[PDB]
Amino acid sequence: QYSIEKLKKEENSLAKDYYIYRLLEKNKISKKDAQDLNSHIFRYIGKIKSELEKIIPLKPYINPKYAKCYTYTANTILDANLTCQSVRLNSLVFIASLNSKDRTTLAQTFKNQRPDLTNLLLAFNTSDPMSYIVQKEDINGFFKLYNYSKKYDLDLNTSLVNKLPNHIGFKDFAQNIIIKKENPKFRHSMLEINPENVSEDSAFYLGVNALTYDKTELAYDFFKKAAQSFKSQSNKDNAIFWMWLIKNNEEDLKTLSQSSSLNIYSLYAKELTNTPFPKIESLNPSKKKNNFNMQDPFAWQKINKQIRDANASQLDVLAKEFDTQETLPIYAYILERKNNFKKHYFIMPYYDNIKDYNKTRQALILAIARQESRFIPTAISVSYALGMMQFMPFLANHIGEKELKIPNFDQDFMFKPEIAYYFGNYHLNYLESRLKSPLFVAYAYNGGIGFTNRMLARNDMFKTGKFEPFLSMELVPYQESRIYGKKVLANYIVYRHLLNDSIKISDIFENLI
Ligand SMILES: CC(=O)N[C@H]1[C@H](OC[C@H]2CCC(=O)N2)O[C@H](CO)[C@@H](O)[C@@H]1O
Ligand SMILES: CC(=O)N[C@H]1[C@H](OC[C@H]2CCC(=O)N2)O[C@H](CO)[C@@H](O)[C@@H]1O
Repeated sequence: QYSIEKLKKEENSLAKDYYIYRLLEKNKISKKDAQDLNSHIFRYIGKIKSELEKIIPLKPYINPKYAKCYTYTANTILDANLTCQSVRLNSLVFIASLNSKDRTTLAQTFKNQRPDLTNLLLAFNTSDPMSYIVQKEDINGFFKLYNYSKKYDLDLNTSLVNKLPNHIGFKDFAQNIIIKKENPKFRHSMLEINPENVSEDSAFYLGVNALTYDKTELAYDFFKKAAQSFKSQSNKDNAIFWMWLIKNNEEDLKTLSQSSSLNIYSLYAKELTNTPFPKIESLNPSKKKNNFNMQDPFAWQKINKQIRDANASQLDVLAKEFDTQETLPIYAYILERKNNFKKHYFIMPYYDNIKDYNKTRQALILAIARQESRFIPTAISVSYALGMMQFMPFLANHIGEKELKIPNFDQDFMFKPEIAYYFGNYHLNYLESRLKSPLFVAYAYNGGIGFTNRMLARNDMFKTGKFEPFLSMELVPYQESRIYGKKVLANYIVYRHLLNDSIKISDIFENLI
C-alpha cells in the first residue's frame, strides 16, 4: 500500500499509474490531492482518466486562436468571418446540421480555395453524400465520410479503389471492413486493387478478402506482395504460408520451413517437410541470486526502461548482472535484445509450482505466461492486468476471494509466481473444460469466453472448408486475440516438445474444425 505522497516520489510509469488508480477506485484521492495529479500519470488513458475526471473535470481544451469560432452555431455561422467558417466546417456533424441553403452559399464561397469543403457541403445537400463524393473521386472526402459514418456503402470502380491505398486511413478501413464483414459493396470493390498499389498488412488483408470471394489467383498475388513487403519475418511467413496453400509451389514451402522465425507457419512447414524441430536455447545460470527484488513493481519499470534504451555494449553488462536463477526472466529478456531477436528462448522459471501438473497443462501454462509477461512477476499491462499470467483485478479477486477464500487476499498477490501459476491453472481448467482446443482456450483467456463462444457459434468460423482452419484464424474479429492465439499456439507446441510430450501441429489444426 502506497500513500499518494510516496507515489509522487516515484518515477512516472505504468506501476505508478496502477497504484494511483488503486487509490482512486477506493476513493482515497481528495480534490486537493487531485490538483497536480496528471503530471504524475504516465499514460493518461482509459479508467485512470475517467476516474480522475470524476474528481476534476477537464475544462480543457480549445486552441485560444480559434476560441471565437466555437461561439457560432449552425444558425449564426453565416455571420462568422471566413477563418471561423472554415474551422467549423472541419466537422461533418457540423455540416450535416446546416440548412441546405447555407450549404449552397458556403459551397460557392469556398469553391476556389477549399474545393474539399465545397464537395462535402454539396454532398450533404443530397440524400447520399457518399455517392456524390465517390462521383467526384474526392479521396480525402471519402475517408472523412467513412469516419463520420460506417453505414455508407457503394460500389467503387477500378480507378477510385486504386487511389484509396495512398491515404493514411486506408489500412484501418480495409482491415475493419474485411474482418467485421461489413460494407459488402466496398469489400467487393477492393478485389480490383492492383497489388502493385498496396503492401504489408493492407496487401495481406486484401488477400484474405479475395479468398472470401474465392478469387484464389488474386489472393495469391496480394499475399505475394505482402510476403515481399512485410518488415517482420513472422508476418512474411504468414504470407508465404498462404502463397503455398493456394498455389502449392514447393519452393514457397521450403522457404517457410527454413525461416529464422519460430511461428505456427514455420513449425507447420517443418513438420510437412520432415525438417528437424528448431533449436531452443538452454539457459542454466549457476548464480542463484543477486540484489534485485523481483517482487518490486517499481524496480521492474526502471530496469525495463534501461534495458530497452541500452546500446549493444550496455546490454552485455546487464546480461552479466542478471545472469542468475532468481532473475532468469530478466536475463532471457536481455538476451532476446542482445542477439537481435534471432535465438529462441523458452524458459521455465518457478517450475516447482507446476511440475505436478500433467505435461500438456504445464505447456499451456508456460505458453500463456511467455506471451502474457515474458515471465516477469511484476508485469503490468496498460489495462493493469497483473503478474506472469496477466490477470485483470476483477478475475484475480473473484478467484482469490470468492472462490478460494484465501485469507487477507489482495490482487497484488498475482505478482507472486506461486499464485500466478495456481490461478492460471484454475482458470485454464474452467476454459479447457468448455473449449478443449488450446487455440480456443488462448482466445478465451485473452478475449473472454463470451467473445469466443459467439465467434464459434458463427456458421462461417472454424467449420469445414477448403482453406480451414487457417482462414478462420485470419478472421478472428478482435486483433489482439487473433495475434495472441497464433503466438500462444506456437509457444504451446514448443513447450510440449521441450517437456518430452510432443504433439504434431497438424493434429491441433485437425481438431479446430
Ligand atoms: C505486460 C503486458 O503488457 N503484457 C501484455 C502482452 O504484451 C506483449 C508483450 C509486450 C510486453 C510483454 O510482456 N509481452 O500482450 C498480451 C496480448 O498479446 C496482453 O494480454 C498482455 O497484458
Ligand atoms: C486473464 C484475464 O484476466 N483475462 C480477461 C481479459 O483480460 C484482458 C487482457 C489481460 C490479459 C489478457 O490475456 N487479456 O479480459 C476479458 C474481457 O473483459 C475477460 O473476459 C478475460 O477473462
